[PDB]
Formats: sequence, structure tokens, C-alpha cells
Amino acid sequence: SGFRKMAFPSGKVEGCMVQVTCGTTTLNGLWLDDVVYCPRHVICTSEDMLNPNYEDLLIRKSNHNFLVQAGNVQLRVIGHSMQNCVLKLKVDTANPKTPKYKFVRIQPGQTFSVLACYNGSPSGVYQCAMRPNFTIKGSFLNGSCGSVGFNIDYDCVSFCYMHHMELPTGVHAGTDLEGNFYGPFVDRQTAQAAGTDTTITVNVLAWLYAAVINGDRWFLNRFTTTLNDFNLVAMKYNYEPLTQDHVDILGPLSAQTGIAVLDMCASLKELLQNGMNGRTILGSALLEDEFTPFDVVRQCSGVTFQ
Amino acid sequence: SGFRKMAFPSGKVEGCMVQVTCGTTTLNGLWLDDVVYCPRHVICTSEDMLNPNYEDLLIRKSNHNFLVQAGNVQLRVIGHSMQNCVLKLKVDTANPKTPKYKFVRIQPGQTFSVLACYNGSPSGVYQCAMRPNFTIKGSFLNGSCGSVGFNIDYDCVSFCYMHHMELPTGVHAGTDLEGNFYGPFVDRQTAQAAGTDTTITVNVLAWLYAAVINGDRWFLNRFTTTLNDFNLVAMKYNYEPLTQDHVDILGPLSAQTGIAVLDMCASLKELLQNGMNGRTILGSALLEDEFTPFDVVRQCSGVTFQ
Ligand SMILES: *[C@H](O)[C@H](C[C@@H]1CCNC1=O)NC(=O)[C@H](CC(=C)C)NC(=O)[C@@H](NC(=O)OCc1ccccc1)C(C)C
Ligand SMILES: *[C@H](O)[C@H](C[C@@H]1CCNC1=O)NC(=O)[C@H](CC(=C)C)NC(=O)[C@@H](NC(=O)OCc1ccccc1)C(C)C
Repeated sequence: SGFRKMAFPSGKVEGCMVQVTCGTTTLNGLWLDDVVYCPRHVICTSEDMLNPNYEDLLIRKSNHNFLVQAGNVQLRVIGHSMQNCVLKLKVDTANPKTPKYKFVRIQPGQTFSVLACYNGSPSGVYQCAMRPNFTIKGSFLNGSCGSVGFNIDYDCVSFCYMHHMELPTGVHAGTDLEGNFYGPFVDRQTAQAAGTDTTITVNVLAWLYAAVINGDRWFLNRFTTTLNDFNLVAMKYNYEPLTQDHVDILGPLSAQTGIAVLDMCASLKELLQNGMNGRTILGSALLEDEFTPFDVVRQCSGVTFQ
Repeated sequence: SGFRKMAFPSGKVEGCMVQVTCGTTTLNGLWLDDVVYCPRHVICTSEDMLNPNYEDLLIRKSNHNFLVQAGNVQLRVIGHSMQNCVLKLKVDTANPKTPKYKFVRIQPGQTFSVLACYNGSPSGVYQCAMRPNFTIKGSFLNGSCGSVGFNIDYDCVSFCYMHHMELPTGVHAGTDLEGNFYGPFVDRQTAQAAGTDTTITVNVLAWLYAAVINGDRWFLNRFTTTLNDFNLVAMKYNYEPLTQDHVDILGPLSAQTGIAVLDMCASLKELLQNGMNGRTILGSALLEDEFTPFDVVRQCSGVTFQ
């Protein structure tokens, strides 16, 4: 037993990370087959950030401007193209460590692992969620751009995020691997606003089931509620609406623990209205919302990968 | 910015993980050079757990009893020996993915990354700390034994933990890689007791500095304290004593933020005596103690590895 915020093993992604340097900007790229993917703002100097024209900057670049570097070995760039907010650098060598992969776009409320990199070298791995406002609460310092987020499903890496920028509240914004931003953000350093966030209700319920599976039961009761009456409380506490689909998705956890979904909703209502009264749940004094129902099932049945 | 519980990239360890099956027990092993390391209780059936004699069981075993399996490839065991609570299986093939490594034993209060594995396949990676009572609060299901904990320092993997068992409070116990248990635990399934734990004071202070670096300042004050007066409060709240060595170790973080260590102690005193009053620090409503001063510096300066 136990419950931890657990990332996927990162080896498959480590073998794809390279360093991309152009001008005086250095950042990370993702090397799959004979293409290196990276944030297009690499073609920008410090005076460029404030109002850039990326098509302008890119026609003025040439292949030899891009210094791509895989560990020690130099990668010769033989072509370049822009796709939305990502740059695709064609190199003359296919990455022999290329995993089975897919480019997927995730939904707010879903989780993924981030491999934080600097100068093409991995620094650390952690888990997070795409927030309802399309930001992520990451840990990124300057030079981390081009680090990616991903999920793994047996042997296949589903890349879902590439890091581009930090917003004023210290949260982070980026694109899918087709270069399309998550949320209403642009890769310019003009004033931009994260937007009001909400708590991911279905994930909080999943985590309450994780707690019951692990022996925390003090928040349980036999009050029950209707879905409509629960959603009235959700709205008041800035939680998102729970749908019948969410209830269905929680079915297996409900079946495992013998606690009906609407009964767990009544527990969450009381926790919202009363607080935790100095107690903890899975070592937290807050209601945690960055574990999906899949994350709970995965961790409490021991699914593996390779 | 941001602050996450961040593990080391796990690729170097993934390439060492194998499956060890003997009798009807299956667990994980660590394949370095031509040796596979695994918990010696693999030589035990279910009736053996309750009072085993491992020297008895091991002389009755032979090499062909041990089924070692690296992904798909079969590893021929050519010798076996016991070292404390670990088994060393000599195989006829050296692991070509063997990293630079060391076997280190860590101190309570130190952190490491765990690569949780089942059937020799990595499932997830997470960070934790060795508790003052020599347990770890892990996430381990049945079949996870032989999973290892580690730190990485540039290219060198320092293995510090191998998983053996779960105690009744849902915490975990294991050995260093020389097979010596952390704490007063034995690999028998007789009743065993975790022992009263304490909070790792120096780590809490490190995390408060992480918070200031990241813009949480509401808990700061200009009350100050002496080391002796702080330790009187520590003892009352079941915190461990802060030493002058701990103060010295916090020096760089103190210098970076301009907050004297003893001033941060006065903040922690007020947090202990008053609570957090509905506020959070780095997204937690509890005082977090599983980040070392090194973990904070590493994450807030961006140190990498390969
Ligand atoms: C790429 O390595 C970095 C990563 C960034 C540095 C610190 N933490 C991070 O995640 N990305 C950038 O430097 C980008 C460049 C870009 C194309 C926008 N710039 C930023 O992240 C700045 N953010 C920003 O300009 O957001 C909009 C804004 C909001 C308020 C005032 C002005 C601009 C950030 C470094 C200030
Ligand atoms: C190896 O894969 C497992 C991992 C274990 C299973 C569930 N979570 C885990 O971490 N380890 C074991 O099965 C060991 C075997 C051993 C050599 C002791 N057994 C346990 O972990 C049991 N723990 C135990 O017996 O602790 C002492 C104790 C305490 C109270 C009453 C009886 C015994 C556990 C599965 C019950």
C-alpha cells in the first residue's frame, strides 16, 4: 500500500532529448526519427521577445544556424520548417533510440509526467495535471523550454506537452507536439493572464477512493446526495460540475471499495462545508485533485510498462 | 519557478531491472556487471515466511532453481551467495547497460528516488525520504520487492535502498545494497513495529526557504530566536533537534534569500504554535519535511545529469 505522486519511468524519453542552440538562445529539443522538435522562439534574441514575427525571423535563418547536439555527437540540420508554435529541424541521422510514440492532445483534468531538462540533459521527473484553465503547475527554470510531458502505455510514449513559458503567477504554459497552445496563450512576452482556475472534482473523488483503499476512512458517512444537489455545492466551492460520465468512470473504484459514488459525493460535501478538522487524508491537509481515476487504479493494482 | 517533489531520471536504473523467479515467488532483481542482486526471501515459499532459516533454505537450492529474465532474454545463473539479507546471483552475462554506480547507505532525513517495479518491469518513479525511524513512506504492492532507491550525481548512480517488506501502518522497510536493514527490522513475517517517528526539522526549514525563493512570504517575521530556544519548541512538537551543522548547511539558502537561519526558525516556531490559519505554503497545508537543503538548491538552480 501507500500512495505517491508517481511519474512514468523516463528512460524512453531521456533518449530523445537533445540540445538546440541558435544565436544566443539554448533550449531543449525532442529527437524522433530524423526530426528535432523544439519551441519556435529559439529563433528569437532577447530584443525579439516583445513583439516577434516568427515567419519573418525564420526565412532569415539557415540550416547551419541551428546547433543540435545529442549528448556529445553533433547533428547536422538538413532542413527546417515551422508548424504552429514548434520548429521541426530535419537532421541527417535518425535517432536509434526512437520509441514507439504518438502525439496526443490531452484534456484539462488529465495528468502526465514531465521530464525537466536543461542543455539537453534530463534533470528530474515529476507528475502533474493540465489545469481547467490550461496552465500547469510545473517546476521550470530558465533553459527548460522544450522539455516535454508524456504518458506511457505499455511500450508507447504519448507525448502531450512541450514547455514554452512561465506566466506571472508562477504557472506554466506550453503546446501539444503539433505546436498548438493549451489555452489562450501566445509565445510573445506581452502581458498574459492565466484565467481563474477551478478544482477537478472527479479527481478529488478518485483520490478519496485511493484513501479508502489505503485505510483512511474517517471522512466516510451514510449521508447521501443526488448529483444535482452535489453540483450545487461544487459550484459554491469553485469545483467543477460532476457529470454522469464522471460517475461512470468512478464505477470500478466504487465497486472495489463498496462505496457508491453519490455516497462519496456526500463525504466530499461535508469536507467542503466543514473542513478536515486537523486531520489528514493520504498525508495531505488539502483535498488533492491531480490524481485521475486511472492514476488511482494504476497505482493500486500495479500496472507496469516496457 | 515552481516546486515539485521531483525524482531523478530513471533510465539508468531501468536498464538494470530484471525478474527473478524461484519456486513460486517472483520479484525484482538488480543486474550490475555479472551479478543480480535481490531480496533473499525469494528462496522462501508461503509457509517459510513465518520463521525462516535462510542458510538452511539456501544450501538446498541450486543454480537452475533461479529463473532470471531480462526483458525477454534468459540469464543463466552460474553461482549464488548470500550477503546479509540480499542474494547475489552470478550470471554468465555482464549487463551491457551497467552504469557507473556506487553502493551507499543513507542517513535518516535524506531523500532518494524509488523506481517501483513488478515482474522486472518499471511501473513508476517517485521521491521519498528515509524517516527518522528508518522506514519509508513508499507506494509498494505485492511483487514490488527488489525495487531499488537511488540518487544520481552526474553520471553515477548511488544505490541506497532495496525494498523488502511492508509494516502494519502501511510504511515500508528494506536494506542497503549490502543487504543490511535500515532500522530494527528483519525479513521475517513476525510482528514488527515501526517505532515512533519525528519530523525532519532541517528539511522543513529548507522547504520554507524554497517557498520564499518562490514568492510565498506570509509566514516571515522579525521575531528571532536562539538555537536553544528553538530546540525547546522543536521537542514539544516532536521535531528533531536542530544542530549548528544544520544551520551551516542552510547557509547558502539563507544567503540567497537574505533571511538568517535563526529568523526562519522563529517563523517555524510561530507556524508550530499557531498553525497556518487556512493558508498554504507551496501548495501544501502541512509543513513538508521530505525536501533536503540539497533538493531545494538542486531544483532552484537547475542541476542536470547524464
Ligand atoms: C524557456 O526556457 C523559458 C522558460 C521560462 C523561463 C523561466 N521559467 C520558464 O518556464 N521561456 C521563456 O523565457 C519565455 C519566452 C517566450 C517565448 C514567451 N518567456 C517567459 O516565459 C516569460 N513569460 C512571459 O513573457 O509571459 C507573458 C508576460 C506576462 C507578464 C508580463 C510580461 C509578459 C517569463 C520569463 C517572464
Ligand atoms: C515483496 O514483493 C513484498 C512487498 C510487500 C507486499 C505488499 N507491500 C509490500 O511492500 N514483501 C513481502 O511480502 C514480505 C516478505 C518478507 C520477507 C517479510 N512480507 C511483508 O511485507 C508482510 N509484512 C510483514 O510480515 O511484516 C511484519 C509483520 C507485522 C505484523 C504482523 C505480521 C508480520 C506484509 C505483506 C504483511
